[PDB]
Amino acid sequence: PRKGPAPKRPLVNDPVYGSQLVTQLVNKVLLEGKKSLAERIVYGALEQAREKTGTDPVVTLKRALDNVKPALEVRSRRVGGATYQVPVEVRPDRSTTLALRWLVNFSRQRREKTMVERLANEILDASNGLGASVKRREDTHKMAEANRAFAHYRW
Amino acid sequence: GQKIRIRLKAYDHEAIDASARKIVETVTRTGASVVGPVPLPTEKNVYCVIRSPHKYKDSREHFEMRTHKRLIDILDPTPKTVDALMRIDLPASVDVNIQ
Amino acid sequence: PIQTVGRRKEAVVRVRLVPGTGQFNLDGRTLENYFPNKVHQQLIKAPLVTVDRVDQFDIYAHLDGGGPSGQAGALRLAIARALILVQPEDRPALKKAGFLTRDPRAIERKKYGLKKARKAPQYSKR
Amino acid sequence: PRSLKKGPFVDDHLLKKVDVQNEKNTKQVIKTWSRRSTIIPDFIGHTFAVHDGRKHVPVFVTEAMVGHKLGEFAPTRTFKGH
Amino acid sequence: ERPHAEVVVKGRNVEVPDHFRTYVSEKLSRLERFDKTIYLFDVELDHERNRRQRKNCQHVEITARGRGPVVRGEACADSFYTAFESAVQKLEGRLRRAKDRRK
Amino acid sequence: AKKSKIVKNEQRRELVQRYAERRAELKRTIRDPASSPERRAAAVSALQRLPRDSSPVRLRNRDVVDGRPRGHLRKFGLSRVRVREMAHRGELPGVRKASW
Amino acid sequence: ARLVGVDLPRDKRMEIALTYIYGIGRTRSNEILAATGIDKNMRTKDLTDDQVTVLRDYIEGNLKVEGDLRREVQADIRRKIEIGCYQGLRHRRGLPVRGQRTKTNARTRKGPKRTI
RNA sequence: CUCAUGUUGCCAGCACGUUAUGGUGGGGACUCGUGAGAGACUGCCGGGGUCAACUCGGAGGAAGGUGGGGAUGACGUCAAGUCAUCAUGCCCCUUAUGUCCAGGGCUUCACACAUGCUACAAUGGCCGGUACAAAGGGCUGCGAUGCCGUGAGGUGGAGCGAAUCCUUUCAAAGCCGGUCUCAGUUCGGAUCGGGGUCUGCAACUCGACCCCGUGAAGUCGGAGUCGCUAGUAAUCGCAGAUCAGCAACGCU
Repeated sequence: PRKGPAPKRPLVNDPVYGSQLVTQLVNKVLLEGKKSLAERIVYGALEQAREKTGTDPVVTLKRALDNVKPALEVRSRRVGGATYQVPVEVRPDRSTTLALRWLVNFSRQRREKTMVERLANEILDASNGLGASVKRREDTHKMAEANRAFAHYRW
Repeated sequence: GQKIRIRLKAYDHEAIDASARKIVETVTRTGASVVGPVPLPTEKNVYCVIRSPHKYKDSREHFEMRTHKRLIDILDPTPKTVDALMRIDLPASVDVNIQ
Repeated sequence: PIQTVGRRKEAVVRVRLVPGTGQFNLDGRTLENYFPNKVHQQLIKAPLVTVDRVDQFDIYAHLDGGGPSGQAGALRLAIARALILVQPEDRPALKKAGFLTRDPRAIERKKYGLKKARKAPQYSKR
Repeated sequence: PRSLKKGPFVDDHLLKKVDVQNEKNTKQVIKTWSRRSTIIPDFIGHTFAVHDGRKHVPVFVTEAMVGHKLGEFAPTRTFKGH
Repeated sequence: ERPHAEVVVKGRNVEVPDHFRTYVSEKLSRLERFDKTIYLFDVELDHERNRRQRKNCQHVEITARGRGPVVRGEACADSFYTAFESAVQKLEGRLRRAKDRRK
Repeated sequence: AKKSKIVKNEQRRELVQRYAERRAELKRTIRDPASSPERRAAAVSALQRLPRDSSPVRLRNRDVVDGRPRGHLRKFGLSRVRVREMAHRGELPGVRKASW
Repeated sequence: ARLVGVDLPRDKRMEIALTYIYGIGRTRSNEILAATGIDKNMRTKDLTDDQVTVLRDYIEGNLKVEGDLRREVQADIRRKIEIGCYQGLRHRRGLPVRGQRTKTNARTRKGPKRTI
């Protein structure tokens, strides 16, 4: 990208509801091009959410996104014998990307015999304020609090 | 009625179309029923090769011997026309199956 | 008669678009018989969705070539072009979302020295 | 494995020589060049030897050596270790 | 990782009395002494066998692993000793470069 | 490759053209059915009396111009090197560099 | 429960439960099940002494077992190693015997990957 | 995209077979296979811009700012590689370093290096049921249906120099129903002991393949590194030059 960026892709919408955050999620769990498989996994987990909290699953998903979606994060740079971390504001695109990435990949290493359960109950956890996703988000904010001192480079 | 079918084979498209027009002409010379060279497929015998001796298997090249094919169905095979079309002259590049 | 075409990466479909209901018939079956894939159904529906005429225009298809998603894109394409034959006036509001273009993105030639299209062999330095 | 519709591979040289031998009724050490010949129980009397690329090896015969080739009883490669 | 220095000895066609091995293993421990980031050392003996040599009878290439960059040293001489010691010096040049470019 | 080796493959083709015509064929024909005299044929042991060269496994598609016993294309009937060279000189019908 | 020589598990469909005996695999297990006529959607906890006994009679009549099989292999190998076959010599060495790769791989017979 | 072009392939409009079905006449209408030409040329908009290029957002379009990928290696270096594809200057063999012969090897292994795949599982293992791609190969050969074999396999040959015929009217992921219910495990398949098939005169070093029993290491990987910017990567399978049959999981 020494010449300039390319436009970001014309994303699809959710076929059923109309929130493309859903297709963002299914594309980020998509694994070996099995989109309809990941999609029925998705619908099943979302229906678990609906039948387990009486709400529309997309709203509680937004809830969990609001919990774990950061604003400030890290950016490293090797400088002067001790490579420094630097605080950076993080725009909405990368924010959402990173939040969903944490959420998926920490649903992966759970212990529920099945992904439909690991995923869904992890969503419940991040929603109502308990999950390992929230844990790692707090870890990152604490790291930014740590390396506040080095913002002044302004990079 | 009756038919006689020609299946023309060649490698030059210019020349297969040339002899197609010529044969259709000579079929028309008797007022005999003529149809035309229907646009039917062509084989493609392809052969990859390596260029250099003794090594450099990553550098390669391709070659493609096509096979131009044309069907010509002559109706009204008046036996005068049949024995006339048995005796058309052509150059070497084309060959013909008369069946 | 009304007849238009749809082609997406070797996935050809012919179409009969009639002013009846939205009856779908696709080679001796329907959209709920074939296509257990809801994103594909969204693709198949998006032109009638656009014109808000869902269940205003019967469609009859003959599928051949390609796989389900290629056939799906070709289907929605042909349905939109048939809607243009029904009336072109809606066309320049369909380019506003561009549900009309042929997908100019086909599979690539496989190259020599390599493992497929662009995946190179591991440049090993031992 | 040798197919059964074809039967065995008992080759002419030693097959005919051992015909001659059992019709002499006498048994002695007898050399042959064929690793590829299959074994019959009619070889438990004679002693056969085969070449292995360097020289010849003799071998005495047993009941349960049937259905096999003679090369299975010649050492073709020597590896004593490093 | 001191006997972990993966010596690789090689010669395509040269008469090899067993002292080339001695010379080379010792001239490799020579530089093991002062660089601890090393896994493999390939060591090669090659010869042009041309009438009227152009003062290049024996030839040597050496190549060594490292954590990231690798090390590369080529030399050419009339016999074993000038070429081995020359390549050793060129290795030291590459290695001194790399260890000055470490901190 | 070598004159002697091309000569020997040529000899072997002559042998095969002679004897696999019918002599090394009838035994196969009679010994494929399970009505065969195998139980007392000695036709297997008789095919051991024919020369080993009777069998075609000893043949090899060598080029006509060089004798390269490898890299041989039956359609052109040639070593890949000579194939390259001919198509380079433009000396084969309708053959060219293509893409797709 | 107890059988000809292996302690059966509990929560194993019969086709899989019999597979823990040496001379029994999945194909022979299901073949025996088809011969007996019992539903292969069952558990070992719910099995009957009658059925077990007749099964036991059947297999000891028509199928060699653990001990006879180990005995058989021992006999085969002492036989082909006393007549000095090439298989026998490779078994003496401990190297792959069926005409396989030997130089690099076959650690399954060469032991662990012990460095030299 | 306009016109033609009608079978060995489509088959909408029509009439006829009905167990397998475009299967047959009938329409070249849509597809279409094969060829010719228009279409992108910053073509025109208006604000920027030595007013020049160079751009910025537009219309229209199937594509729009070198549509995409291909073919294509400026002069030369690395005395790059091949005197064993081939050609050849010089030196040598000649009673032999030539040459005809069967056997053996190039597959030896206490190890090292490199390339890849098959795995460490529930997105997964197993049976059964349902639909579709592109694509090529073929004659002293590709081989269909029937039946028999567990299954590789089989007498036999219909039809085929082949848009037909062998190529199931061409597939695997996937979908529907149910079980397995997270563990050295219905994961994984090594490895061996035996029962066997085909071709080849000949399956021991040494061939591929089915079946029985076999059930090992492996519980996500170290310092660093490798490849990838779109129909790409990651995954499923197909087809084939060479080839009698094979290590082909390579290569295309």
